[PDB]
Amino acid sequence: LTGTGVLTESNKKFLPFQQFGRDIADTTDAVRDPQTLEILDITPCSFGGV
Amino acid sequence: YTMSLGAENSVAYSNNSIAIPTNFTISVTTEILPVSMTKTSVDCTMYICGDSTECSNLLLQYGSFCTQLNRALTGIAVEQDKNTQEVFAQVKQIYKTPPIKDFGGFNFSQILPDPSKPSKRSFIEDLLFNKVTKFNGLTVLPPLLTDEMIAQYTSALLAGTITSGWTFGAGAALQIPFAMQMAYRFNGIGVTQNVLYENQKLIANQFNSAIGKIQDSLSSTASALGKLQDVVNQNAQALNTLVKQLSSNFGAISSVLNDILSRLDPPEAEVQIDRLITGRLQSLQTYVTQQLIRAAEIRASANLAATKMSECVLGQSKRVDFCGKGYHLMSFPQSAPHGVVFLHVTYVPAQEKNFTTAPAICHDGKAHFPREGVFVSNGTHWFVTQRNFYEPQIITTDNTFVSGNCDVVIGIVNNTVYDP
Amino acid sequence: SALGKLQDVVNQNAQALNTLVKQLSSNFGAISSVLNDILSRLDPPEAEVQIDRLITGRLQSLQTYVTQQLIRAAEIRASANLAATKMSECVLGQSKRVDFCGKGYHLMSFPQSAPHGVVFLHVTYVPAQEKNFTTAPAICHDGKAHFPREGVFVSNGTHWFVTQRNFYEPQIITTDNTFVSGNCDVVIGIVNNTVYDP
Amino acid sequence: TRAGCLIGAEHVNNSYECDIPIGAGICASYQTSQSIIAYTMSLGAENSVAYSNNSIAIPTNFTISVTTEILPVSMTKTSVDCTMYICG
Ligand SMILES: *[C@@H]1O[C@H](CO)[C@@H](O)[C@H](O)[C@H]1NC(C)=O
Ligand SMILES: *[C@@H]1O[C@H](CO)[C@@H](O)[C@H](O)[C@H]1NC(C)=O
Ligand SMILES: *[C@@H]1O[C@H](CO)[C@@H](O)[C@H](O)[C@H]1NC(C)=O
Ligand SMILES: *[C@@H]1O[C@H](CO)[C@@H](O)[C@H](O)[C@H]1NC(C)=O
Ligand SMILES: *[C@@H]1O[C@H](CO)[C@@H](O)[C@H](O)[C@H]1NC(C)=O
Ligand SMILES: *[C@@H]1O[C@H](CO)[C@@H](O)[C@H](O)[C@H]1NC(C)=O
Ligand SMILES: *[C@@H]1O[C@H](CO)[C@@H](O)[C@H](O)[C@H]1NC(C)=O
Ligand SMILES: *[C@@H]1O[C@H](CO)[C@@H](O)[C@H](O)[C@H]1NC(C)=O
Ligand SMILES: *[C@@H]1O[C@H](CO)[C@@H](O)[C@H](O)[C@H]1NC(C)=O
Ligand SMILES: *[C@@H]1O[C@H](CO)[C@@H](O)[C@H](O)[C@H]1NC(C)=O
Ligand SMILES: *[C@@H]1O[C@H](CO)[C@@H](O)[C@H](O)[C@H]1NC(C)=O
Repeated sequence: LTGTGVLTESNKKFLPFQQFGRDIADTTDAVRDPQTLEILDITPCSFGGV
Repeated sequence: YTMSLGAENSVAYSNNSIAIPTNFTISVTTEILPVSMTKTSVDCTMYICGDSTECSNLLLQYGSFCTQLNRALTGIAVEQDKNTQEVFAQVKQIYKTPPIKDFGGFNFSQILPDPSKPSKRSFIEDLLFNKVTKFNGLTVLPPLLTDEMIAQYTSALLAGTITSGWTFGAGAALQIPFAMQMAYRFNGIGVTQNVLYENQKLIANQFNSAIGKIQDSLSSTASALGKLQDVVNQNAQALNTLVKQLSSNFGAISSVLNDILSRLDPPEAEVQIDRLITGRLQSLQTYVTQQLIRAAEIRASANLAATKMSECVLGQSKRVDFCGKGYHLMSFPQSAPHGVVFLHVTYVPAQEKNFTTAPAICHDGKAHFPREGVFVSNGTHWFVTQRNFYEPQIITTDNTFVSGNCDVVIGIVNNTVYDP
Repeated sequence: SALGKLQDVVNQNAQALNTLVKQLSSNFGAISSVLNDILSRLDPPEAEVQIDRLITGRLQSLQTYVTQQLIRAAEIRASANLAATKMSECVLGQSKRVDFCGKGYHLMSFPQSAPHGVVFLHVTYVPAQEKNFTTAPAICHDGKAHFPREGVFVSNGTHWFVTQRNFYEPQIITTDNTFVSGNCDVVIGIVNNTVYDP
Repeated sequence: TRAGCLIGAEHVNNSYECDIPIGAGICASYQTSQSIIAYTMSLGAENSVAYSNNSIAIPTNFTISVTTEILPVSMTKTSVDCTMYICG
């Protein structure tokens, strides 16, 4: 999974078998670090209109 | 079952029978009209590719399509701003209600803004606003006017309509007692002012009861505000479909462009990216087309609301079934989420009795036609009511005019005409 | 800047035409945007693959142009129907609809032609120079209530008169502009005054 | 602002008409050493009708005013042949 966005520690209740996480928009907003058993929240990078 | 069109009434028609009502009920209806949509903008470069460069270079080969979509959405946003600017801003000076509220007995404390909330809305407006309660490229732009400003506009219109009548939308607002205003508005449907100046208490009680029933209906029943919730549901469903269209493949090997740029080479990734580009562009064009078609109907509804704000609140209309079921008296505007709610006060006759009538009466060989009235009888004596309220008066030469002899009129009846 | 609504339509049509023309400078994924080049540099079996993409692109652009033109013609037809209703209700007759043919009391409208539009000269009646007056619903002369026929009871402080509702014309309260209906203890706000009998 | 971050204007504590719409109740204007000012748009003057139970105002004069209302009627009739646009 390659992309861009801010990474922050999430308070989600991931199960011992769940690795990724998708919202109602089928977008990855949570992943599990392949080395440390920690779930990180993938929030999109800041953007907007000018 | 087979649906029924209604009851089976049979008007007792006759050449010498008329029905004149003897009482009246003050009804207050509610008409909801959508005025504005949600201002949404879509960055096509962020929705079609997303933080990418090769896909952006591939999309630049399609011409001026993203510019067209952005121009269409900006025009929609400006149109939505115009739709709410041309409805609630039909007044130049923001009017205020006087501290002493003595309007003859009409209670407007439940339709006027309250100092409880931070001088924002009223009880009915609070119920209306509590009853209709950052993406992959989509953003919602806030409207120009806020809820507080629309509420202040509605409060100014209400204060003007209460304290001046219809003299604040045709020049300078001049003060007038609410009783005389109601009398002058009764004199515009056919009833005389002596009826109001004698049943003012009953009229005020009926108006207060109707406003209370409207409040109760808004509180208990939440399905009334349907025209405002339908627009929000349609916009939300359009946005949800436009978002879910990013999960389709359109013939490619994956919906995510990163998974394609990290698996294939530029020679072979263009063929897989073009399918997604075409699919997402077609989806966005369909969304923009549907949004324009919906904004057309929303503009039509906003023009209808401006019309029902101009000649319905800033003046009494004689258009039947345009400002309430019945003889229109006065309308009150109330702010609503993405819409406006009118409170049409209508004169509804009731308790009618059957009388016998004649076109004219002959006294001394000449015919006598009523100036403004209808000849009726209680069985043995002839009188005249006005048009809708049974007020029997003695037939004098002051409320009738002579025209020809009584040998050409069909329905003539011999009777005495009083000379004062 | 007054004739802005008429200029906006022309500007939108010109922008639509210019975009439709500029959509011919795109290749839509082909090797060129000119059919002559594709046909003079490639063989028929291999040039159809490049021609089909241009055909699809130009067809989509033309369909978008036609859809936008229909959507704009809908609004133009709505505005034309509104202008026809205004021409029929304010030029061929006096209207009573508030804020439909100008601000104030409508008197008469004058049609004036304009490029792709119409301009109405709405002559209105705007009252001015207001003045405060005390008022009563009716009066009691001999125990009876004298309600006005067409007007309002006003007083300058000492004497009571009867005037119009849109223009101050004080007249002596006589039994020719007032009608008697009922007693004089049922109406709230009544003021005792004399009624002149000619 | 409720619509974003305006970088280049000064927020004044006054209220004027709306010249350039920005967002939620925010408008911009080029007013006075000149600069762009941001402010909260004003809906109008705060008038107060002297309402009572025994007072009425009757106009003594009048003014005939002629206004203008501009409405579009038609557009430029165009025809596009497909065999000359998609082909030719
Ligand atoms: C990977 O090795 C590091 C360093 O020894 C250790 O801290 C970590 O727990 C290991 N993680 C996994 C998934 O084995
Ligand atoms: C008219 O109806 C009201 C109830 O709406 C009633 O209280 C009143 O007595 C009635 N008056 C007449 C004239 O019957
Ligand atoms: C108006 O009604 C409210 C309740 O809705 C009541 O509290 C208030 O006292 C009433 N005012 C008058 C004029 O009686
Ligand atoms: C008709 O009205 C007159 C005057 O009020 C009355 O004297 C007479 O008895 C009435 N007749 C009937 C049939 O009601
Ligand atoms: C009214 O109708 C009845 C029944 O048809 C008839 O006998 C009578 O002559 C009619 N009177 C008039 C006004 O022509
Ligand atoms: C009315 O009176 C005339 C004579 O005065 C008479 O010829 C005529 O028949 C009468 N009509 C009715 C309605 O009885
Ligand atoms: C009417 O009285 C109010 C309050 O005193 C005042 O503001 C207004 O100017 C008066 N109008 C005129 C013109 O007499
Ligand atoms: C009121 O009008 C009458 C008649 O025009 C006049 O004689 C009187 O002086 C006026 N009084 C005031 C207070 O202006
Ligand atoms: C008019 O209002 C004043 C002040 O509230 C009051 O004293 C007076 O009695 C009222 N007059 C009538 C009859 O409405
Ligand atoms: C009107 O006259 C009657 C009888 O003289 C009197 O009882 C009443 O108080 C008077 N009302 C006014 C407005 O002066
Ligand atoms: C009304 O205004 C005109 C000028 O606008 C003036 O000549 C005339 O005297 C005014 N009417 C009165 C009654 O003062």
